[PDB]
Amino acid sequence: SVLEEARLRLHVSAVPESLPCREQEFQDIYNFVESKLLDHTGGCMYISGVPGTGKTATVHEVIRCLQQAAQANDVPPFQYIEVNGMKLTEPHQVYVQILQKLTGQKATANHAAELLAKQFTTVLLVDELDLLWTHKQDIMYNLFDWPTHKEARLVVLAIANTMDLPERIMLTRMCFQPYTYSQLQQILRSRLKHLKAFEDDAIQLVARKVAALSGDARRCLDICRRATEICEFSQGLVTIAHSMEAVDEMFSSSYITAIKNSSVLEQSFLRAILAEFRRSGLEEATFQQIYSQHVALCRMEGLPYPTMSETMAVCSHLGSCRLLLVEPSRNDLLLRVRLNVSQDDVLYALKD
Amino acid sequence: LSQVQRILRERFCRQSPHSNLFGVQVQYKHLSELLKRTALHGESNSVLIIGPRGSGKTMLINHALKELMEIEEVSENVLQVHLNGLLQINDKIALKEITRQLNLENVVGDKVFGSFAENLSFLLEACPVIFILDEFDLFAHHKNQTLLYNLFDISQSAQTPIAVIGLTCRLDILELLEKRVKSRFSHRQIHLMNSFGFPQYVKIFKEQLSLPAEFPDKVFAEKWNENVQYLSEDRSVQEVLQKHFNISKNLRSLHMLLMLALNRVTASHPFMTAVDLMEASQLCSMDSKANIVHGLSVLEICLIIAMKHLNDIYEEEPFNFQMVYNEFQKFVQRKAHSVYNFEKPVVMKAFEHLQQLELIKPMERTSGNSQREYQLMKLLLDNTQIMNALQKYPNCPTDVRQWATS
Amino acid sequence: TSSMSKGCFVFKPNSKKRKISLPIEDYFNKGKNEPEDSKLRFETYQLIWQQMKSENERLQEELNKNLFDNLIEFLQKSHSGFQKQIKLREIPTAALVLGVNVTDHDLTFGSLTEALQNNVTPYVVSLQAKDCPDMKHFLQKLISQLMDCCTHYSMDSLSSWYMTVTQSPPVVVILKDMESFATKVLQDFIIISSQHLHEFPLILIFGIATSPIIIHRLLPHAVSSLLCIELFQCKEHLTTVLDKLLLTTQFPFKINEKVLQVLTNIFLYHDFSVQNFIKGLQLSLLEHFYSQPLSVLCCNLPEAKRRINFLSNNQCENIRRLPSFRRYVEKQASEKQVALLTNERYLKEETQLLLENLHVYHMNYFLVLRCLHKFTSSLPKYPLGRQIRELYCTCLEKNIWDSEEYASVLQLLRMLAKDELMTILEKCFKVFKSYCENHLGSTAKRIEEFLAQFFEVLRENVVNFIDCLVREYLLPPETQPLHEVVYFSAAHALREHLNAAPRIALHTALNNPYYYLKNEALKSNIAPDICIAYKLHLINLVDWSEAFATVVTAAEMNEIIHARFIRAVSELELLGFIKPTKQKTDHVARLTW
Amino acid sequence: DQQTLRNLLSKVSPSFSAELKQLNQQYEKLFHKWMLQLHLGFNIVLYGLGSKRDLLERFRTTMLQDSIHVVINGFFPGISVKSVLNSITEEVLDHMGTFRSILDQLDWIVNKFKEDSSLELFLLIHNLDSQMLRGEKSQQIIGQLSSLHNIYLIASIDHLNAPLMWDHAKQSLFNWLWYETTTYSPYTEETSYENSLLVKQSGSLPLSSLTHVLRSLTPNARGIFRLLIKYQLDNQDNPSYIGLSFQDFYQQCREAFLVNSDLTLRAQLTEFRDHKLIRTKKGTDGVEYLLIPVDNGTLTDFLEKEE
Amino acid sequence: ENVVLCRESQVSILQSLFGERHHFSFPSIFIYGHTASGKTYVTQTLLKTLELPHVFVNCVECFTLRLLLEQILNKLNHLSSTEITCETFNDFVRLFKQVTTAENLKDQTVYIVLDKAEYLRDMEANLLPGFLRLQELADRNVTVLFLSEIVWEKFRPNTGCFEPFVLYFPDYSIGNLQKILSHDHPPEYSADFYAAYINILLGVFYTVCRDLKELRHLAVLNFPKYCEPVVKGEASERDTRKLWRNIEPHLKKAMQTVYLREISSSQWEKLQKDDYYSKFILIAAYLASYNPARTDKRFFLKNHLLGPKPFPLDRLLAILYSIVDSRVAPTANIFSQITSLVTLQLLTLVGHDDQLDGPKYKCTVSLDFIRAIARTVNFDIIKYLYD
Ligand SMILES: [Mg+2]
Ligand SMILES: [Mg+2]
Ligand SMILES: [Mg+2]
Repeated sequence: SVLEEARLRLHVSAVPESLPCREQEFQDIYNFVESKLLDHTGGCMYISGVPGTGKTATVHEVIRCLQQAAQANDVPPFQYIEVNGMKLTEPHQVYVQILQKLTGQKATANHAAELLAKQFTTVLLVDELDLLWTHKQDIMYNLFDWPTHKEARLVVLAIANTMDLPERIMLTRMCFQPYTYSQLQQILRSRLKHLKAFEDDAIQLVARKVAALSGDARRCLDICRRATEICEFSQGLVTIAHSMEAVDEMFSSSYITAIKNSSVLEQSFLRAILAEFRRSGLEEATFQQIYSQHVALCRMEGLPYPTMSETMAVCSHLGSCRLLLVEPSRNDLLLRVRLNVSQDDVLYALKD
Repeated sequence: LSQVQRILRERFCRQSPHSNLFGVQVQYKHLSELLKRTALHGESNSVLIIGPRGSGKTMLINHALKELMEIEEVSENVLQVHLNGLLQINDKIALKEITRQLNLENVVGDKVFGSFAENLSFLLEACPVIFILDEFDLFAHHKNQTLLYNLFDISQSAQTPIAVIGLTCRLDILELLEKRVKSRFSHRQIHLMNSFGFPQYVKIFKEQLSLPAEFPDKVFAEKWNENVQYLSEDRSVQEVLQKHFNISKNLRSLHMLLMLALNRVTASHPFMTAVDLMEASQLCSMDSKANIVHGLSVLEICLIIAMKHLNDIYEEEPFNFQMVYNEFQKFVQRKAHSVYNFEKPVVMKAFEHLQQLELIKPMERTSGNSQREYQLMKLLLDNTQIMNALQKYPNCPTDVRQWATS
Repeated sequence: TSSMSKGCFVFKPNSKKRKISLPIEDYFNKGKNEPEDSKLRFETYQLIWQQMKSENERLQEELNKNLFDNLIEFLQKSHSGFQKQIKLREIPTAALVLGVNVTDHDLTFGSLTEALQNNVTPYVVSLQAKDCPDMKHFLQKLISQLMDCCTHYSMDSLSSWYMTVTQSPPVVVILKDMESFATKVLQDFIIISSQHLHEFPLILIFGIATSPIIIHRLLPHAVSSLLCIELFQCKEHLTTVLDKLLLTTQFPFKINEKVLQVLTNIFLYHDFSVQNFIKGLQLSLLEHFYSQPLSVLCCNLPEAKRRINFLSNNQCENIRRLPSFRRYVEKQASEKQVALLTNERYLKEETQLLLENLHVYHMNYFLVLRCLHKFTSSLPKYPLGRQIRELYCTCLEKNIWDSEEYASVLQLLRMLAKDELMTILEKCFKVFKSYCENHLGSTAKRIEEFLAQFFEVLRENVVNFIDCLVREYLLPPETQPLHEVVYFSAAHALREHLNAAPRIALHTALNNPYYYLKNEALKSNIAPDICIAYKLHLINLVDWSEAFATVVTAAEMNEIIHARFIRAVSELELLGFIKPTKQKTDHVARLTW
Repeated sequence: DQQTLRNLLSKVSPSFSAELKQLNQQYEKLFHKWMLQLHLGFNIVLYGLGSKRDLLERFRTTMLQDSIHVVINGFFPGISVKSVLNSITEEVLDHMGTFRSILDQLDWIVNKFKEDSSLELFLLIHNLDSQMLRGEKSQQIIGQLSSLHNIYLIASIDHLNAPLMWDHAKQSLFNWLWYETTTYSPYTEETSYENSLLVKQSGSLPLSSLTHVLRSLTPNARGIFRLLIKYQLDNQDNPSYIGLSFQDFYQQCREAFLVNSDLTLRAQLTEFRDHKLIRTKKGTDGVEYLLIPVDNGTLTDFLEKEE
Repeated sequence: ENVVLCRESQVSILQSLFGERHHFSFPSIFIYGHTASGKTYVTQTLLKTLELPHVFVNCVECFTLRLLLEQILNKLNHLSSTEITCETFNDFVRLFKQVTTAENLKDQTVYIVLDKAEYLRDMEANLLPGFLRLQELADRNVTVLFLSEIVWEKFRPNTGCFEPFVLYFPDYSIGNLQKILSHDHPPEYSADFYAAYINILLGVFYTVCRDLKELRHLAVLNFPKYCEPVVKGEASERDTRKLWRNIEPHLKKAMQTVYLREISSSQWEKLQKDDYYSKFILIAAYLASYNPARTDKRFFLKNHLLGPKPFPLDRLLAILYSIVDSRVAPTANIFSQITSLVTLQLLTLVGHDDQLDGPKYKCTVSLDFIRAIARTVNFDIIKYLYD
């Protein structure tokens, strides 16, 4: 049909061969690698940024176009090694993984460290540097200082989420920036070239909202494909109402509607909490005072007189679903109770 | 009869697939066509089903997988793996279960992989696969949440179609995730609040204990459905139904209430009665603490009245054994002249009996650092429970009540 | 050597290969009086202290085995309940309270292990609180010792071992340090073992160092109701060791009243310790053999009398100068003074007759005292004393009839029933039978017809019989001549060696330096710098600095009177008098006396 | 005044010189009597007003020449019982090695003296009431040393109320015999004059003054200073990367339930700086050090003995 | 052999909920009760009576998870008929699905009874939710029983669980206790005589004790005392007044001695078959600790609530010289004797600031212990503590 191809292009696994809006970073990283692969010298680079920036696809484009150059006899041929930091069980296994990738030998962690030491053309990539932290803090310090040698002839590209880690460790620094309005609009238009499946104002509203909150492309493609599903329900063209339903489906906090659908005694429990705060003025309170106000509230409403075990079941039911913040229940009648949500959200939920 | 007990005990306790779904039409509709996109096509999606305890999450997922499983082509080439948050508490327990339940344990054998992701990638390459994660919130309390990343990454990036469905009681589930696993997680939320009122709940009560139409003896089923039709409009049933609806809107409490009602039907009493449901509701709503206070001795009650007067005069300040004993001595020496003039270590043993049952707690628990006396304790009862349980005591003397009022 | 910036400088005799050391007798002797006398007396000292040490070790061994016997019999009674289906039986425990000290508890429990291993069980084990923090370690070590006496081990795994080897004896667990165990481990071990006791019998030995209330504090009533407790346990040890050391005629040396009055007043006042009573006697027997050269005679009579025959003239002169002998010779007849002092051969031969007169006074004294103990303990009021050590002090101090104490003792003993006297004389006859070689064999006969008589006239005789016995035989030992060769009375020297007092001594030197600096320094100002700072104190530092200056100059530019004041404050602070405070520059008076 | 100025000012002379002179030979007479009692299983500790250092020094010249004897300076600020047992094991005994615990060292020494009586050791202690040897564990080790027959001991006490350390069980170990030696020799060697009224202070703080200034303190402040000690100790293994950081210190202290606000930590650092405990090197281009200059082995000894 | 008395409604409810073998029952029933109301007895006799294949496992025995799971697995394996080892809850459930498919166990309700279940909530966090949902996880018609002393509201973890039907066993009344005790009767006398003894024993011990086990143990020990008037001949079976007059003082004395377990039962049955300065230091420390410092000069020279108050040693020696009417020298031994009492735990040093110049001691001893020592040396503590 029409929207089936829209879902095929909008799915995130269909990465384009050329990503729009990050051409200067591709050129910068390409010239950085080209200046050191040609002369057989080594260095190091640190990249970071929020997870919605597009670092993996861009570095894959850089690596790919270097194999395209290397097959054309432009640059000296190089072996590619890759490790991802998140995907390993214990942090020492990066050494033995590079050892398996480079030569046929397999060993333990410290023996891999020693053979890496005695051995040190290749281009290493280390994504997700954050989990190689130890209290000994040896691993990343190795990962920077091995290429700074004559025998190394290798380059290391490090990727993370916070630019304030290389200092604590005690290097060229690049920064992937959060996305704006126009770049997100251009990439949504670039994935939708030869298809008349959307009117442009839906793209406008979704791009403006995701640039308002976070600025990630994964949110963009998820909201737009969910709106494509919403268009599949209402049977075309995806109007503004479908995207407006999608965004307050997947971005709104459902705490107030969780309050509103509950039973009478749970809302009376929250009334007892707010009435006790208005009598006191603090932000935490014992179960005894909430129970004391709740007996008076149940007397005034006309509900039958509640026992401590029944209201305790009520309080445990709220505490399981994190609408309150409560201690483990092994002590009783002296649970200090505090809200997780603001007071005005609760007062808006109970007025209707 | 035997068969009505068999079918209704299959309905309530071992919660069984029954075709009726209540007020979840939009949610079941969306989840069902989404599973058909993942089933017939190569689309890969991720949803957490979010709702409180006992609101029908396992029912929804089992009904949807069964109704999907009826279709032949998805029946041939879909393998299911069910994981619960209570069994697998480590990334290794989880890995072992996923390699076992796909029946590639002979395929793996002695092979050693570099990484967790290499293991899962070698596993899945030997066809759509559906993953179901009961109790998703305890996978957010591991060391690194490596399982959650290695599920969402292969869902979102890998060509192998993966469906990941989550079940969770914590409403703040997008606040315990790390930022990166949040970034690859599509925020598709399906909310099963108990979105129904009291007449709908009366219809639930009517429908849930009505025999099916595949029962062999038809006339007994007709008379039984007419009987529960009659009990649906009875006001005595609706008063306890209104009370237990006021406590909660969960249907598992209704299942327990109906099971405690069904327990009292025999061949001697062939049809249910309103007083049966009244007895079941009285059995469910007993209060524990006053019941424990009912089973105490007279000296125990005198200690608790003395400790109540300590918490009324010395207002939220802790206490030890000796102040309690001097208050009790003040009761015996003037009011109960010569009555209950017990010695010191018997009152000590009665105090230790109270501690044993955990009605009195230490504010600071330091075992052996100080002796038994001069150690600060707090009362774990309300005054109104003490008055209520004292009014229901089997043989309570006049003077202990006269002290209890004054 | 000793002043450099480290705290361990050790001299070794290197570069001189002469490792021959100094003799111990060369360190003991120091004078030119008699050397060979001083090297035979200390072989005598060594032999007597070997006899003392052997006598003490045996005394204690008897008392120890006596206690273990009471434990063995109890262990056979409670297993009879297992011999006769758990019927909710309890676990027997025995509370074996030892002494205050912990160092000898290794030897006490070592003797208990071999006592139980022969009599009750072939399986007995001991457990330690150091190596049992939790139940998993506690149950790990317990199966390791039972298996040697013959993997997540359990109490169920314990009982399967019991049917492996028995296919009847109990197993005994010795908790030697019950106070040191954790509270959680002891509560859990009782409950797990009580449910499986009918196929695994249990008997527990607890080591209670403190008062036995410590069972209740660690173990609550909910857990201690599953156990049946029995208690198993100074003054009785003291009167035992006095009678088999001092009162025996077996051993030659004695001690005086004031040596004894020191050694009893340290025991029953401060600490009920029999071991420092031995510490007193090893000093008291020491200073006798060193100070007096004629201590070589203090032996058994065959060895003593041969030593008189071979003596130096100086040592014979020392016998001539014995103050007991000077009063012997003055009352002696007019021909006999010139016989002894001029002739060393007459002087020697007089001694063996005097030494044997002295030695038979050792045998006639105590058998009267043991007999007099039997009348006095049978008396109800206990006037002179209730124990053998209280009669011995009050008789040796002065003649007891010379005091008015014995007059009331005779008055009470005169009026008694016949069966009481028949009870006493049965005891009094077997005391005579207990000790042979009697030189009061005549009085051994006389009480036997007094026994054979069994009314007002006849019971007056036997009361007068013991009354005439105490006049004839019991006398203070100073009356007999040549007593000092076997006696030692250095009272205040013995007092100064043990219970000395520093807080008198530091207070003494500061207030009155005229005691120890006899150069007319004080009669009721001319004082050293340490003392001046003390008396003026009995307080800000600058007023104390000024008033120190007017005193030291009244006895006399000056800057040293503040420099003297700096040392007099600083040494007074190393001592526990002054501690700096924040109200003034300083304000402290913690001596307060 | 200065401490070095007071050591240089040594021109004073004793007034009663001849009167105090006769109080050396009088107590020199009792040397052989002391030798006779000690050799047979006793111990002697001397109680008096002035310093007994010169009397025991005269005792070691006149009597203890042809013997294997060791002298302990308890008045030395760096003294410990582990030091004296290691000294005996390495110098008196010919063993060369390291031992797991000092209780096993006490057991090894006792076991060695059971098998052989040919060794005799004269154990000389100039002061036993000094701050470092006051603990009941230390004198428990000493009492288990003292009870044997091949070990002979001499000691002194100075404090007004000295025997609050040894009890009935401990004086069963120590076979005390007591003697009056109340000379008026001044405590020239034993008064180190540190932390006195004299304002002059020399070098880093020794162990005793460090414990004395840190025990009269808030326990949260003690925890803060122990955090500083362990952090400087884990940095001082190598001369590079030494240096704490105020912001890192605030992060580490606020990670615990120790401090609420940064101004309270500023008050803490000024409270340490008034006693010259912290050395503030903040503002340095490399790192804002904020380290402590106390000797690191003394710091390990303080942290291991703080409770 | 086994009879249960005054448990008729609860037994009927249990057998109604258990139903037939092929029926499906609850996943969890939780039972709370008092310290002895036949929580173990009723369910264990009732699972022996109907022949339901069941495993009875104590939790206090199983202080680790591995012991608990291997114990339940081996007991159910013996019910089927080498050794079964599982380390995790996952392998427990997998091998439980492996083992229960035997021919006897296919279509009946398997029971796992866990008594003393209050030691599970300290074990791990994931174990109690693991057993509360066992029917849904394993799918093999399995019912789980919980026996405890603590109410269910103290058992809930933070994240909520499958709620059981909570079940209550009532306390025994005086009539029910009388009827239980008068069943296992002594054959050599009449039952009415033994019932009169149970009646007078409940007339003595009901006010303090409602517990079954202690009351039966007291009846067992004090029965040989009761039957001596009829053996000797002064009384007979019908003279109830003489028996009560003879026996009341014995049981009134037995509460202070036997019930507190000061004197053990063996010595009680054997008795019925057989018919210096440390004293003053411990006065000085207790007068220092329990007395304010501002009143020190009035009592010596011329509360018991809230615990002790620490005192200095300078005050301690100042007290000690004022009571003892003699010249007492501050020797080696008297300072050596104070530090013996701290080794006996009668006194305690507080603060640990310094050793010799730390005066801070604390007096951990009761009032009555001092009053016995003071009577020995004939001294009045009452005049000196307070007015
Ligand atoms: Mg990435
Ligand atoms: Mg579920
Ligand atoms: Mg039980």
